[PDB]
Amino acid sequence: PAIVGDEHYRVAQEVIRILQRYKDLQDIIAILGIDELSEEDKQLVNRARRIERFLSQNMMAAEQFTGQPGSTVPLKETIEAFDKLTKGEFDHLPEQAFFLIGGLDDLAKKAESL
Amino acid sequence: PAIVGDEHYRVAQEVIRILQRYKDLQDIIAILGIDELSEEDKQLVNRARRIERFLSQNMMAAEQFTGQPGSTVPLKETIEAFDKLTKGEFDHLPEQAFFLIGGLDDLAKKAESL
Amino acid sequence: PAIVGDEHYRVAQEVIRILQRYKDLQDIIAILGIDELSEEDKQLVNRARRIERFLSQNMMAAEQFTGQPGSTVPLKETIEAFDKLTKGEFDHLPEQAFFLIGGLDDLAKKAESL
Amino acid sequence: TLRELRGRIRSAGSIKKITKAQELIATSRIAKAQARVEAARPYAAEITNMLTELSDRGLCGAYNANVLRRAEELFSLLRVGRKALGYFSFTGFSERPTYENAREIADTLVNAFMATEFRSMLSQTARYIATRVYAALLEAAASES
Amino acid sequence: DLNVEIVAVERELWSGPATFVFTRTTAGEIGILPRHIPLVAQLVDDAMVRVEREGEDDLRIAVDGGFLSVTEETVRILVENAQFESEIDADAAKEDAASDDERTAAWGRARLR
Amino acid sequence: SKQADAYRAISLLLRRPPGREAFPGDVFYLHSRLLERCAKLSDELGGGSMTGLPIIETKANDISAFIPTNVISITDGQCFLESDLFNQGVRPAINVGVSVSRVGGAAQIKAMKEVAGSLRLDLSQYRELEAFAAFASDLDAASKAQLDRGARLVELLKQPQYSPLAVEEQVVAIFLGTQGHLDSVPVEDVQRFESELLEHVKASHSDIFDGIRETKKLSEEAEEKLVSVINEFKKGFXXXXXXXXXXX
Repeated sequence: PAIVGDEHYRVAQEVIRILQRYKDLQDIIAILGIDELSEEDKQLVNRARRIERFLSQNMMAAEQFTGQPGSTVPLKETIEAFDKLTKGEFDHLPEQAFFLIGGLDDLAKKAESL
Repeated sequence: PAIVGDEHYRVAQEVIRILQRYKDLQDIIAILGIDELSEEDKQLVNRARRIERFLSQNMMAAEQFTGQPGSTVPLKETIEAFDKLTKGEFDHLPEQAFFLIGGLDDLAKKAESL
Repeated sequence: PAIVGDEHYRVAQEVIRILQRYKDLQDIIAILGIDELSEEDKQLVNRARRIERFLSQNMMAAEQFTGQPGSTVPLKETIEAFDKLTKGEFDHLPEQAFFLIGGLDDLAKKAESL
Repeated sequence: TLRELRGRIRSAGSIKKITKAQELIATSRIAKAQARVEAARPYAAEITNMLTELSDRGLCGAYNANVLRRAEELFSLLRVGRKALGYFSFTGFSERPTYENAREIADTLVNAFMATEFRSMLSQTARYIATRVYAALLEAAASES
Repeated sequence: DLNVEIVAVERELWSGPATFVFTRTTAGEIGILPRHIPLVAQLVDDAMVRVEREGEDDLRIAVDGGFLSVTEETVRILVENAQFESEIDADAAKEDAASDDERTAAWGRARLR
Repeated sequence: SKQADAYRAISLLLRRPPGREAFPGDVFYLHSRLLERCAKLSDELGGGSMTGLPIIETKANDISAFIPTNVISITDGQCFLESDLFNQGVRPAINVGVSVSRVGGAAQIKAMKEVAGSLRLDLSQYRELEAFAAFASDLDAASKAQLDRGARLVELLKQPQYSPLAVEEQVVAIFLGTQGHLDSVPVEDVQRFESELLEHVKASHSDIFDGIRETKKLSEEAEEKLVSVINEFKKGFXXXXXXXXXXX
């Protein structure tokens, strides 16, 4: 909290909490699935999966690999994005919308096409 | 049965049988739970858990650790106690009643407080 | 298909397909039976059982065991036999006719006696 | 460490048989469900001729999820079972239910007024009133298994 | 003759061609024989008799339900809870006459005996 | 296991190069020469015998270990004991699936060969079914009967310590279970039923035991005799748990 401020630290740890719980439930999800989990857990798993896919990003060096050009996301955009994801403002959007995107505008733009 | 008599041997093995079956079902209970087990198994698991917690006992040396003074349980008290547990005479009592107790009187005394 | 021709390969795999499906339905047949299976499956099970019993053969070494002398079946006889079984030309014949026989002539000869 | 891995093999190995068992137990209950519907259908047919002349257990995939989804959507647009009652809040119906089970609830529903479709094993889509309640219950019991 | 279908809500019992059938209804004691007018009638808590070409006429219970008849030679009987004498015995109906709702079902089972 | 460990110590002190699990090369050869000397001689050399019962101490039921695998490959079958089975109440705790006899029926009298010919098959089916047993009355009839039979067969195989039974007593006990004479009796009362039955046959019907000893087979007369003896005993037998049941 000293260097990178309280907000960044709060969001960073909150993201880790969600991803940690998701990893713990992997064993149960492997056999049974999402159905046997509780209402709260169901939502956490949904958010966790979307967070995992949002962490993916286009690389400037990887034009030959992917095809699309890379994207650079400022700190303010990053903090705000994961803030909205943790609160659950983008629960309506599909999983494919989060895959391989930089800014929040590109999420909404790809959401319409799908 | 030669040294310690038939009763002691019978109770000792019967306790081991219950705890063994409980350990076998740990893998199934971890995923599915208690719901999928049969009426008989449900009761065995309940008894097994209560037997595990009754085996716990206050130690005279461990006054600094626990807080409460230790308790010494004669052979006759021991045999009679596990006899009643296996038969299922203390099915009504809670799990916390069995935790860290010596005699049968102390079980019933703590049961009322809870 | 390169080393042994296309026909042999076709018949070999087709026999395996029938026996595989039969093995899959063992679990369902164990509880429910033949009744719940469809008209197609009923016939496949009938053929599968007959194929299993046709694969049995008299051994020259096993005169003391069985009683009857052994039989040697050429490649051409083998291919033609399983060809007719897969097509379902010997659907009328009983299950006992296929048990412990070499050539196709011996099948028909034993069929009359029963 | 082997100790951990050996225990996991034992765990998964045991669970496999449990899942495989409940798979084939559900395969039995579908046959009895359909057989019960075969008896119910011609009865309701004979009742309609006159009137014209005049889940508890889990481990059922997305059975409850699909039904509750359609329910929530229909209620929002326009305006029985422990699992369902639990969802709505935030029973003890047999696997092969008889009429005595759905007699009392049917009567009370009829008195109030006075005063999952089975397709395949994989595919399930979510006086006279008493028979309608029951006719649904069997089809629901089938869809569950 | 008419094809008399005794059906219960749980399962179909019988569908044999009987010569005639007798039972008590809310209106009266009706006797449905061949070439009868299309009629609708509710049944009361009482027994009924089914008479087949050969053999003795069996008698059966009907607590609730009705009775069907049409222009076509097809009699049908719908009962909520039917019982055939065979090996019932018990005579619980008499002891279950205390309760009024159970006396209803009892009165049906009692008259058959 | 300890003799192997002893030789390992000697070899390492003599500065012989170690191999797998710090054992010398000729640790297999050590056990080989020892066990092979156990044999059945020809008629020309008298026809004497020398049976061997070697023991190996596994660690966490590790059959795959070096020394176990060595001795397993030498001996003529193995009797694998399990901890889980022992604690669960199955004593002796012989795992049926893993344990084998390489000689087999050759080392059995005709009486035992007939009765315990398809005992192994029934129990192999039981273990396969066993999973379904918990879910009572959700199955058909055939599988239910196999589970009820199998469960009772397990109780017969259970045996108390320091109590060897004669061969004629064993065949009768197995014949009882396999034919389905214990199906009426509860599972928990099978052990006491067996004990009291043998006492009765020992006293009254010694001729049946004597017949098996001499002939080394169970006669059709003896079969019908046993059936009547069992039925009569069932009536007398007071069931410990709940009400009694003879036949249906």
